[PDB]
Amino acid sequence: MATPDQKSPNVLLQNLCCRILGRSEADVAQQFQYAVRVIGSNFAPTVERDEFLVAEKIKKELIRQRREADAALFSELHRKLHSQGVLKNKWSILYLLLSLSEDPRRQPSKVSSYATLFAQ
Amino acid sequence: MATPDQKSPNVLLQNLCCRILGRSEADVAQQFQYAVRVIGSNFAPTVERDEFLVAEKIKKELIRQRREADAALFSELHRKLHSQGVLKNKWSILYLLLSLSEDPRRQPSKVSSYATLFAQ
Amino acid sequence: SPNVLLQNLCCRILGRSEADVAQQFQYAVRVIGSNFAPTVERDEFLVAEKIKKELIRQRREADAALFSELHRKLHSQGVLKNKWSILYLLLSLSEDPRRQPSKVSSYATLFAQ
Amino acid sequence: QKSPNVLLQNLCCRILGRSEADVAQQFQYAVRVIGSNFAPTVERDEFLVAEKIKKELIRQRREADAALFSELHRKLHSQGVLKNKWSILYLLLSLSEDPRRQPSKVSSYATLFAQ
Amino acid sequence: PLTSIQIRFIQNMIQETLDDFREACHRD
Amino acid sequence: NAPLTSIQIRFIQNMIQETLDDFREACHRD
Amino acid sequence: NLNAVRETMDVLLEISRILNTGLDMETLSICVRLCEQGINPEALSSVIKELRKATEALKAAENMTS
Amino acid sequence: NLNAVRETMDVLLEISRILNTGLDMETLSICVRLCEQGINPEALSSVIKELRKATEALKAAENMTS
Repeated sequence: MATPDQKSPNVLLQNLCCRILGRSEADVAQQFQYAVRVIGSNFAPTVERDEFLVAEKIKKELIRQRREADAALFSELHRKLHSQGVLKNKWSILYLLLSLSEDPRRQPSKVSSYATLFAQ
Repeated sequence: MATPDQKSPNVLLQNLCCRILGRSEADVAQQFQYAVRVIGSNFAPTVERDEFLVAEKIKKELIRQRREADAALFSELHRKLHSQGVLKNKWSILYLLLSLSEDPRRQPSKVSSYATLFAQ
Repeated sequence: SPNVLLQNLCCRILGRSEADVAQQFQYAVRVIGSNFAPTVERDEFLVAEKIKKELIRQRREADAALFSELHRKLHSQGVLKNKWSILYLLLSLSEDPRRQPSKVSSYATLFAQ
Repeated sequence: QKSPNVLLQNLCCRILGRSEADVAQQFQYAVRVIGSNFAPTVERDEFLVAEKIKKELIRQRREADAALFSELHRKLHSQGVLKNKWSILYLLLSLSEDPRRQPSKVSSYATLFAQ
Repeated sequence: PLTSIQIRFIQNMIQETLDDFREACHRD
Repeated sequence: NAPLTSIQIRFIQNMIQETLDDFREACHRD
Repeated sequence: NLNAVRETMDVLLEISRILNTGLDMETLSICVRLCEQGINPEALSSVIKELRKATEALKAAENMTS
Repeated sequence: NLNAVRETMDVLLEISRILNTGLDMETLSICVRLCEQGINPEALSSVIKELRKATEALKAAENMTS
């Protein structure tokens, strides 16, 4: 059972934290613990585990965001990815990408510096 | 007339856990504690407490899964079970069976090894 | 005091002494102390209509008429200051006799010891 | 620029009329709530929040409060001082009280847990 | 067929009811 | 293309509103 | 006033019996007094459900210990 | 800008008064400044609700102890 020397979920989470925060692994220890807690929590099943349903939802969301060109590009890229057949869990990656999509028109609600107040 | 020593629900749950895990009762102590915590938690009343309504819901769900033959078989088995009258809580057993039904069409989302982190 | 009245009510309903209901009293105090969103309906007539509809849904038309009559009597008596709240509470605590009480599995008793 | 925590503490002390020492449990509760992850507000759009407030006020037959709210919103929009109008509108909607509904005098029963 | 005006009215009413329910759930 | 009568539109709207209110109330109670 | 209170309590007891609420005259009077004093009906409903669960647990414990 | 800020604070106070929010000029000004500075409206609303609940609990305790 071909398990690529997949560095432990802890190492992967640490690399992710370091990349997102732009800080060393030693500086994200509390964030690493938070990540471990979040990852260890039982999550409800994703809304859609069907590649075609996920593609249709992505297209509808892109059209609602007036990104019709991005919807067509997404459909073409999805067709190409499905034909490539390299990914084993296409539904999971598609669901993640759909969930992570951000509307460029809606100004990012800048996380107030105030969250740091409770850390002390 | 000494009604077979139907061990208390805690002992029955422990035996069930041991059977499901394939380990001795001593090896499932943490799982037994988790089970006790779950069982002591207040659960919402089941959506449907009518045997015939539950059978109809099961048939509809099977049809939604494109299992129309399985829906008919379920309705027939439910009719037979209701007529047999051996089970005292037909609605509860039907609700349990509905909760335990699995869709053969949905490719099992292979539980990431990471879920084991919270098991400890 | 309302607290003493609630304690006496708990003791009377449970049939146990005040000392034996301490955990339930604490739970009640915690529930009451939590900030609740405003109730969906603060109108006596809307609560009465909801209670009547709920009683009718259980095919208890006689009980629905009795409830409507009791509500009319309560409204005319004018003893209750918050008629809408009491009617909403009574509707919320109403149980359908046809819907089999979800018997709290004996398993909850295992941890009581 | 007083830190938001100090400003909130001063606001609580001013509104309740009690010393910091008498509000310690309430201060801790407030700090826990503010630091706790809260679900998104019902409306985070200034125009959507304003429309929802107008609809709710009209449905409750509170036309005077709806007119006052519309005037205050017009003034806020024209003044252009606030950067996040949606947040203020959401706060005001969340704090709105129906003037016709007699303030539910907190039953003395809440005092049982205070001790 | 529901007129465009009737269709728009029904759609607006359903949207309003669903927005009110979402707002109540969020506040709760 | 018989336009939905005002009464039919009101009925459908009320039905949808009632179902959504019942769902919101059930979720709130839960 | 006393006759009105008695009539209201009798009506409430009859309503509780017809609806199978399980409330007695004293419990119903306590609930009425609490509602008149301004208790939140959602909180009151949650309290009533919790009290009924507690009463059933206490009755089961009393039957198991006897 | 100062006149605009004053007008905004007055508008917010008037809205609170029409809505019976119970906010004073200082508290309303602080809330407005926090929202303009990017404070999450849910956090601010929760803080205001908690302060009002604490004031009501303190008034109930003072009335029960008197």
